[PDB]
Amino acid sequence: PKEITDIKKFMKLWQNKKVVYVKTNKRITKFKLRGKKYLYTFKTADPKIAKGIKDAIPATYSKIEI
Amino acid sequence: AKRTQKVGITRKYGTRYGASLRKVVKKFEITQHAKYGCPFCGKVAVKRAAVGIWKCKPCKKIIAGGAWELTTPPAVTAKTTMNRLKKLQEEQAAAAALEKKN
Amino acid sequence: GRVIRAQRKGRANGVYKSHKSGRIAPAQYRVYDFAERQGYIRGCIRDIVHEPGRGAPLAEVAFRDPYRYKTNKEHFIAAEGQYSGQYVYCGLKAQIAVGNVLPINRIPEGTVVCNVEEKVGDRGTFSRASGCYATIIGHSEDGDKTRIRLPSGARKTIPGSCRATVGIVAGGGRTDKPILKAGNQFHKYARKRKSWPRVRGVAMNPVDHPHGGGNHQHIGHPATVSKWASAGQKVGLRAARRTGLVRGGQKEKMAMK
Amino acid sequence: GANKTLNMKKRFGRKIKQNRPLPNWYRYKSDTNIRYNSKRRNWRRTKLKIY
Amino acid sequence: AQRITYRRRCSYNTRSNKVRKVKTPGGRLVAQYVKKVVNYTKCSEAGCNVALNGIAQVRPAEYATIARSAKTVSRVYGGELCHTCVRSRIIRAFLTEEVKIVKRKMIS
RNA sequence: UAGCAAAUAUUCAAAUGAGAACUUUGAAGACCGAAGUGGAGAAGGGUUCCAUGAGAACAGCAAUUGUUCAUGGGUUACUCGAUCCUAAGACAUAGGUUAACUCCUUGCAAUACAAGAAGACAUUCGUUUUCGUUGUCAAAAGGGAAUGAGGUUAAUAUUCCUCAAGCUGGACGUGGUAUAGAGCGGUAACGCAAAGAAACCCGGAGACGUCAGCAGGUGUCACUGGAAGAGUUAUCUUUUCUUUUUAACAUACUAUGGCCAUGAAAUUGGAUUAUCCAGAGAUAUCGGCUGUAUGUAUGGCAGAGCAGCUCAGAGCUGUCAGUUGCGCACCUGAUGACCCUUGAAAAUCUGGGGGAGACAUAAUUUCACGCCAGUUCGUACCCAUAACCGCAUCAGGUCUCCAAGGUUAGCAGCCUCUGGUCCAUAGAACAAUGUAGAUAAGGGAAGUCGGCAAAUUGGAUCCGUAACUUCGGGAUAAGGAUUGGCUCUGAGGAUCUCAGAACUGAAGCGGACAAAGGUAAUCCGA
Ligand SMILES: [Mg+2]
Ligand SMILES: [Mg+2]
Ligand SMILES: [Mg+2]
Ligand SMILES: [Mg+2]
Ligand SMILES: [Mg+2]
Ligand SMILES: [Mg+2]
Ligand SMILES: [Mg+2]
Ligand SMILES: [Mg+2]
Ligand SMILES: [Mg+2]
Ligand SMILES: [Mg+2]
Ligand SMILES: [Mg+2]
Ligand SMILES: [Mg+2]
Ligand SMILES: [Mg+2]
Ligand SMILES: [Mg+2]
Ligand SMILES: [Mg+2]
Ligand SMILES: [Mg+2]
Ligand SMILES: [Mg+2]
Ligand SMILES: [Mg+2]
Ligand SMILES: [Mg+2]
Ligand SMILES: [Mg+2]
Ligand SMILES: [Mg+2]
Ligand SMILES: [Mg+2]
Ligand SMILES: [Mg+2]
Ligand SMILES: [Mg+2]
Ligand SMILES: [Mg+2]
Ligand SMILES: [Mg+2]
Ligand SMILES: [Mg+2]
Ligand SMILES: [Mg+2]
Ligand SMILES: [Mg+2]
Ligand SMILES: [Mg+2]
Ligand SMILES: [Mg+2]
Ligand SMILES: [Mg+2]
Ligand SMILES: [Mg+2]
Ligand SMILES: [Mg+2]
Ligand SMILES: [Mg+2]
Ligand SMILES: [Mg+2]
Ligand SMILES: [Mg+2]
Ligand SMILES: [Mg+2]
Ligand SMILES: [Mg+2]
Ligand SMILES: [Mg+2]
Ligand SMILES: [Mg+2]
Ligand SMILES: [Mg+2]
Ligand SMILES: [Mg+2]
Ligand SMILES: [Zn+2]
Ligand SMILES: [Zn+2]
Repeated sequence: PKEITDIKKFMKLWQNKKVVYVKTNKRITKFKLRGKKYLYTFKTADPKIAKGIKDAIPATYSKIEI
Repeated sequence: AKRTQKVGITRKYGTRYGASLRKVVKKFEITQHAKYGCPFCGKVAVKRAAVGIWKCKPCKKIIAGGAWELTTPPAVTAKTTMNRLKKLQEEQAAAAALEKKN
Repeated sequence: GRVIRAQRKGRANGVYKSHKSGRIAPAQYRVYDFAERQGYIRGCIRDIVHEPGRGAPLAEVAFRDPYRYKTNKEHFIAAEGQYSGQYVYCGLKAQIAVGNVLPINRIPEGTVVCNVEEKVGDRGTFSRASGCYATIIGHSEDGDKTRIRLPSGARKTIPGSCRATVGIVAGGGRTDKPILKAGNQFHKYARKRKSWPRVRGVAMNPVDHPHGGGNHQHIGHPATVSKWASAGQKVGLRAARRTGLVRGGQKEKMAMK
Repeated sequence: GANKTLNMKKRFGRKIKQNRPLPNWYRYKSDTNIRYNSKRRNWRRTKLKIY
Repeated sequence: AQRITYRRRCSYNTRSNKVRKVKTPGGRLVAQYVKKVVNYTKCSEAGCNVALNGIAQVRPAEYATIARSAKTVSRVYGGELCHTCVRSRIIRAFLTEEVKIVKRKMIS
């Protein structure tokens, strides 16, 4: 499992059978890409990055929420 | 503090074996556990590693020594005399080879 | 009608079989290269180590092979004073220095030597023991004979062309420190064929040994046994010319001279 | 124990099968004297040879 | 107090058989098999025995898994020798050839 | 009839059954007391494992019960082990010996020797090229490519399920490094996803003893505030117990040492508990580089696990923040001491020196991301006061790992928590004799071949301590005192030891446990 700090690489990865898993925690939110040998997590604190990334969900990738 | 009068390192043997035997031994033991001056780096760091084998920790040289000593008197003697005989060999042959010119 | 220990030492399946697992290599000389007969080859002491059965240290010597790219490692006998990383010279022209190897005929009378050769190209025979040296007595004019004086002190005539190491075998003196404990004796003999401990032939019953007498513990038969004594017969001091300790009439060694 | 050869496994299997009781319907045959299987064996009282 | 169980069918305590106690998300204390430590990489010259810098100390296998970096250094003998030995080598070679030529001209 | 008496223990109610001291649930009382009567292995056993059922026999009383009988069912692996490697060793082949059988040699490989391997084109041969003396077996603790947590079965699981990883061998795809010869930065240690190659020669790891102390980490144990639950509540107790967890693996940082600068040290300094280091360059710089995590943070990850509370399978709440230890077990790091001891090897992974060849529409390259595969065998269960060996369900014997609290020098003994267990035929009487356990007024070996047996002594602190001697010793010599409780006082340290004083008891206090009786001679053997 790898995690990503900078949204850019994350977006290069979800731009590269693709599905995206978003999960809510009290203080934080996480976005999760499945790829052959790695599970990519992306965490953010503030709601701005949050909504912005929710926007970022493309038609190619389907969004699952737990 | 002076901890022993006669015995020294021999005290490990405690009361065993008889005096004279561990006299002989006091001698030898103190020989083998002594630090020696290294010919090469000139430190007195040379210690014995194995029976015939001595090392200088700092300069990393290993030399073939005697059993309880670094330097065996009869070996020093053989060096001294090897040299002296070198001198005589060369002086002789080299000198009388001038007689061969006749 | 039992078999003494005396006899049991020649069995090769037996219990007395050397413990060889520690042996590093045989300690011998270089092969007899052309280089050695007509010139000199030089090598390094990569190290001088301890072989578990040996009193004398062994020298590990790098040589460059004359005929190929390979680097040749060899194990020589430590000449006292040899240093790790030393240059060692072997051959005809090699000069006289501690640990170099020349023919004896080139070594000056009165010089001290190691690891001499009985037949030319032994890769060594005489004076290999720790601290041992052989003494150079004389040369024939021809150059083909040399009188050596062996550690035992017997004089021997060796073809002069034979290989010798200048100097004395290393690690001398060990024989002088008394061994106090039995355990020491034990570990020591652990690395060689077992000689230890030694049970006196009298302790044993007549079945285990000619000696063990019986009710008293004596030999009861002359313990000087003749050279031709059969396998199980040969027990005491064999073929002995003298027996006792010479005290008092020691002037005889001198007056008899 | 745990560790076994094939050979072993197979042999053990064999003796395991051979250790069944005479099937209750064999005793009803016309030509048989056999009430029971005389060759049955119990691991505790008798041991096999496998090494 | 939690107690453990070997997981390997080797119950004997051998340098290769070592175990470490790990605490799981389950709340269990589980034996996990710990690997063996290896000796650091030393310069190969005679009597030198220096610890090489900038090379990874890794169990022999993982050496196929690492990046070229850890396998090496940038000197003339990067992997095999330390700087001191390199240096002394350079110097020695140069000066030795110098003496060689000198002997050559003195012969001619 | 002898006899069924070692290993402290059982008791009550219900249920089931023809029948219960001996089965199942519950309620009590005790034991093993983490050197276990606990949790798992190796050897050995081989189905003894699981479920259902049960007449006889067997389970030396009994049985509704079973290690017994009958019937069915259980042992899933790229990452565990075998398989590979080498060892002590051993055996072929070749050669030799024998009437013959047999026997002798062989890794430092031969008492042998016209014995091999590789490459390429060919792709069969053949052709061709290169280098070459010649085998195999022996380790389920040695070496040894990579996996973890959670969940599941009546019985298997690092194997199955779910989720998350790594390894080796394939084969291309897409991006990207490098070159008209073959990365770039730093003075230097060295650095950075990547940066051409054959023969050949050398390396590193693998790869290693025993002991002693120091330092750190993991696990455990202890303590602190918060929250949920539980025990106690006549009295007292802001109480007593419980949960409060984080796998392999990914990225970044720190980590006992070693290096590189700059500068050189005498009124020598530096430094460890100990050693030890320095002009062969110490100490010291807002200096720098590098190596090892069973460390920290984040990812994994909370969605799992754990603890509570609801609803009639769905639901909700919390799982938080600290401190210390010469504590303990293990591991690691830096050392030290020791040897007439000096502590495997090979397979395997990898690096260096060298630059013969190969190649323009080209050639070759230890970067990413994607595609494919991982075969064969062992995986049940016992490992013992009932699954082994002792003709047995025998008080014997049989190789390992994990270990809690209190007292304490202590892994001793004694008592406890987790987990396990009460199984050893039972009832009643209470004579002699016995087996084991204790205590005897006055005397004190008079007993007896003999102080046999018993008794005395015993910890710690303070006193005091001979002859003899190989000067090490003798030595706890001999001997003399003290020891509880309670209330105070002082001293040693960081950003738990030691000593004083006073008071108080049937003058008791190492209160159990634990724990030497001395002395003087003679003989042997050091
Ligand atoms: Mg995967
Ligand atoms: Mg004194
Ligand atoms: Mg044989
Ligand atoms: Mg002597
Ligand atoms: Mg006889
Ligand atoms: Mg008699
Ligand atoms: Mg006598
Ligand atoms: Mg006698
Ligand atoms: Mg078995
Ligand atoms: Mg049996
Ligand atoms: Mg039997
Ligand atoms: Mg009886
Ligand atoms: Mg029991
Ligand atoms: Mg058990
Ligand atoms: Mg069990
Ligand atoms: Mg062998
Ligand atoms: Mg053989
Ligand atoms: Mg492995
Ligand atoms: Mg799996
Ligand atoms: Mg691959
Ligand atoms: Mg060591
Ligand atoms: Mg609390
Ligand atoms: Mg540092
Ligand atoms: Mg939850
Ligand atoms: Mg500690
Ligand atoms: Mg232990
Ligand atoms: Mg060593
Ligand atoms: Mg290169
Ligand atoms: Mg038994
Ligand atoms: Mg009774
Ligand atoms: Mg009395
Ligand atoms: Mg009296
Ligand atoms: Mg009295
Ligand atoms: Mg007595
Ligand atoms: Mg004293
Ligand atoms: Mg006293
Ligand atoms: Mg006395
Ligand atoms: Mg008091
Ligand atoms: Mg006081
Ligand atoms: Mg008082
Ligand atoms: Mg008392
Ligand atoms: Mg007495
Ligand atoms: Mg005695
Ligand atoms: Zn030196
Ligand atoms: Zn070096």
